[PDB]
Amino acid sequence: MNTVPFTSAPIEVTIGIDQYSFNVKENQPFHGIKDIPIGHVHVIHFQHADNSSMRYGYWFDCRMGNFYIQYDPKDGLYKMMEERDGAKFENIVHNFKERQMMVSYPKIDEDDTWYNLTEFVQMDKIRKIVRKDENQFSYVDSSMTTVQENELSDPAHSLNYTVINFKSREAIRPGHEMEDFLDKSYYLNTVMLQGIFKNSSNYFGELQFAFLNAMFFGNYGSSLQWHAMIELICSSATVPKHMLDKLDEILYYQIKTLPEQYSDILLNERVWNICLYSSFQKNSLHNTEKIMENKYPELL
Amino acid sequence: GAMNSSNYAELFNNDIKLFVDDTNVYRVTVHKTFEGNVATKAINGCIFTLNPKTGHLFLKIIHTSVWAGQKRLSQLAKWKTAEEVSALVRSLPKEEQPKQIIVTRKAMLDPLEVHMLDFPNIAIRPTELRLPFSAAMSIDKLSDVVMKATEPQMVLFNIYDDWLDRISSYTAFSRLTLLLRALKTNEESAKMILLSDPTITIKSYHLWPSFTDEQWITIESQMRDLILTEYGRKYNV
Ligand SMILES: NS(=O)(=O)c1ccc(Cl)s1
Ligand SMILES: NS(=O)(=O)c1ccc(Cl)s1
Repeated sequence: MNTVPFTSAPIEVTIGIDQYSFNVKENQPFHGIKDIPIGHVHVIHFQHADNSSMRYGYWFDCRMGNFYIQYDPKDGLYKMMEERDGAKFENIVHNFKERQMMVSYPKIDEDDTWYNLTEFVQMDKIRKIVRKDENQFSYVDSSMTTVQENELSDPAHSLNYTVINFKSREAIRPGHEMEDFLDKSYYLNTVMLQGIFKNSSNYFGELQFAFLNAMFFGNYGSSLQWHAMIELICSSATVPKHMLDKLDEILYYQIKTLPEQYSDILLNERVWNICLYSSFQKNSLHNTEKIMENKYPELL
Repeated sequence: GAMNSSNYAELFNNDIKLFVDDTNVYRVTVHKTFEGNVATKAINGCIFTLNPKTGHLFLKIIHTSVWAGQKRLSQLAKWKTAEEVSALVRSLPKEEQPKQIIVTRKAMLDPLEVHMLDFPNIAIRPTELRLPFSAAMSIDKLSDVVMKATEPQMVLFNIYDDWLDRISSYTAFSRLTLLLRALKTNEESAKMILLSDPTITIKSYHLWPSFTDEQWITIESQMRDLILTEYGRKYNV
């Protein structure tokens, strides 16, 4: 179990750590988060009390270095940083842990929620989507745009998701216009999976990362991406049985974890009804359809 | 975006454009089978692609053989239309290719947009106008060439005959749409109006009769009355 210590908490802020969150008051004696499960990526995120504009946050993996949070009063935010002095990082952390100034990552032993949401998410792939190579952690916020959003404005601050476009020459073979537009299996299997993603694990990993960004930061571009990657599978007549089964699981836990009160904005009515009720895979997502129908029957 | 009454004059500016109507591509007769079930028999069809400024009509004939062994024919017909229009554009010299294609039905938008991905500068648009191009089969010479075809074939027409020598394209289009609307609302009366007088003939190289300017005013009036007539017969007004 690892630790993300904080130099201080100078401004009131709600702090998220994965699917958990807690309030820290202005100048409260808070010095970080302990007992973070090794083995998974994590995200630590922030919404200032005085200005809920800009949720922002950091994807990281404690195996890849020692990371601490320190407020910057010039840029006005909690910044993640890397300490390369291993010994010195251990002394300060041990002090705060002896003084019980850290909250404990609150994992229930029965609970596989986080694993289920990040099963295919890997820090190395995050860093290709979020370009900032001098850091081992990846900053994201509400307002960052995607490469496709910039095609339809700063390239360094963008989310480099894989562009999916159903009415594109990539998606459509000359001479199979009708076939490829009404059945997207070519685009899914040859272009995206074999061509770009190499395997279904990288594809699912981008999909989960897109969903997490959308739900934790309210990033619209991420939401677009998540819906696009779902629709591309659901709109393909030929999908490996193991992807469909895994997809059903992935979506089920995403829907389970979504705040009920954010459903209105985070869930695309057209995409979901199409996916569950009209598409080639309309009968292949049993778990997802059941939770969707019992939890959000309004949307449908 | 969409085409409607506000931007009507754009049809007659000098940016090449084509209307595409697919209402006659897939045509059937419905009938009873020996066992008392229902069956359709396809008949020849056509795509109606029209330059509204010049009157040039590119009539692609759809021979019933293209449906042989296909399923979901109404859906295939929109994709076949789109394929034929894209083949037409590619066959035209660059300076003759349209800058816009306006489809008369919104279901044609995606099929044409996909077939035309190679032509990103060609704008594919819908229209809010209720145009009567479905009545093109009421034009006897066009109907005749469609039903006689034994193979896929493209026939070129000027649907304004020689009218542009005397009127503008805006007036030629308005005449054409009034004629087609009348033919669509009461084909028999419309044809009677057009051919009642044996002294006015259709030239071999034309589709409509050789009316003088004054006779066209009379014809146009009679067609308005017909549309108004039928409107009253329909709604009991
Ligand atoms: N980076 S360090 O100087 O070891 C450290 C300072 C404050 C932390 Cl929190 S961690
Ligand atoms: N702007 S929006 O479509 O409501 C939105 C959807 C998902 C977000 Cl995250 S923000």
